[PDB]
Amino acid sequence: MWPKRLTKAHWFEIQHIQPSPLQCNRAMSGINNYTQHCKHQNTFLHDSFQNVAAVCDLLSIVCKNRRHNCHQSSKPVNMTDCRLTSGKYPQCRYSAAAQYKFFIVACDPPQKSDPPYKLVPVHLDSIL
Ligand SMILES: [Cl-]
Ligand SMILES: [Cl-]
Ligand SMILES: [Cl-]
Ligand SMILES: [K+]
Ligand code: NA
Ligand code: NA
Ligand code: NA
Repeated sequence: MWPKRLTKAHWFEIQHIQPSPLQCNRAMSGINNYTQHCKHQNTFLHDSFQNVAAVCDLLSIVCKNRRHNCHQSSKPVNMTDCRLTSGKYPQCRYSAAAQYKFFIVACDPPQKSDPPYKLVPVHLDSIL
């Protein structure tokens, strides 16, 4: 699901693009303010948007949802895994775990208001 007045690609950026790494409790409010609920888990990718978008041009592989719009990053990236440890919104508190892993993104053509790449990331399908 995504906030219905946004596109999937915009929500993907909100949730997962974080080249400037942040503390989980601070960063997670940007996500949770949209839903008024504490998300249980979220991965922040510490790479620039354009480096994530470039992954969309690599070999297409099957996603968990069995679409064929997934792509494996060419390199591992730094990430932060934020996991909910206590609270109901707005008092959401998280633990953080540092990771350095490959990721698999799903991409689709942009929808109205997205930047005019051929393909934009829409889901973080998995990490490796
Ligand atoms: Cl969309
Ligand atoms: Cl997303
Ligand atoms: Cl979907
Ligand atoms: K859309
Ligand atoms: Na969907
Ligand atoms: Na929604
Ligand atoms: Na999305």
